[PDB]
Amino acid sequence: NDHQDLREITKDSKMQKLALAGFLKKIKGTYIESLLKEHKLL
Repeated sequence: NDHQDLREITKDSKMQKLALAGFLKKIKGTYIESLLKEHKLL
């Protein structure tokens, strides 16, 4: 089970930190980890 929240136009720093948080976790079990390692983004 899960709940994927809706995305619209919001440049509020806290909302961006929520976006960044969920990003930072999902990295460990998504293809994006590979991209960040290979492209040296991390």
